[PDB]
Amino acid sequence: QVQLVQSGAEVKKPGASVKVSCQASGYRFSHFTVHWVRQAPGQRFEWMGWINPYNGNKEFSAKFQDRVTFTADTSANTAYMELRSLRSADTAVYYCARVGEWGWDDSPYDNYYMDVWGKGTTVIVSEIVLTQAPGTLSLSPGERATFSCRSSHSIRSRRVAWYQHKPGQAPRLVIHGVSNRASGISDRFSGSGSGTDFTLTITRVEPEDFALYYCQVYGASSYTFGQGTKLER
Repeated sequence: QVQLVQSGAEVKKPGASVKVSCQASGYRFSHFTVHWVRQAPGQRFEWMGWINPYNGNKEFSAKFQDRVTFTADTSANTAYMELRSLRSADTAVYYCARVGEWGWDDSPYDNYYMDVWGKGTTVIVSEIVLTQAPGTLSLSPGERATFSCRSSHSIRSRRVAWYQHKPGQAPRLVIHGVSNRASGISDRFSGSGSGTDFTLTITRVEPEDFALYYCQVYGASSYTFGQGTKLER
């Protein structure tokens, strides 16, 4: 099945640059745009940009356009990301993520959620807002869990997605398009909402469910994540 395998962690001095590779297997590499996303210690996930290997289109976050270069090598099934002039605030885990498969009713960009993540590569160097609640949420297997996400703008387009993260492993997509449960995701999970307030719900909690949960608004040129809700046992 679909898999994105990244290069190894690195230690870098200030001034250096770092090149992270991302090799795809289990599908046709050039038929899916790849996002690049990072997370600095105790910060929100932060989108850097995407590349579409089919036609060479690139989209860049303004925070990173000066310092980053995306490339692709379709013979090698590999996507690359290079960041120059590293500084302290560049310590982070860097992820690649493939967009979703096109939906039979989709509008332009309805599939640009992060559908499959690589495990991430750690690099150590020597305007919509989403707010989630509660910050933490303690429960025993069996109970109902309810996650909230409030947007500052109305998300008329219904491009809200929810991700599950157990640090070390790759984030998994749980819900995209507000209410669509992603493949292989249990019946226990469902999302909902509109305009400004969205919710992820788990009817009965299994032990495999304890992790962090992030909501996201996605689109063509902007992606923002909530700060995350911790589901501890």
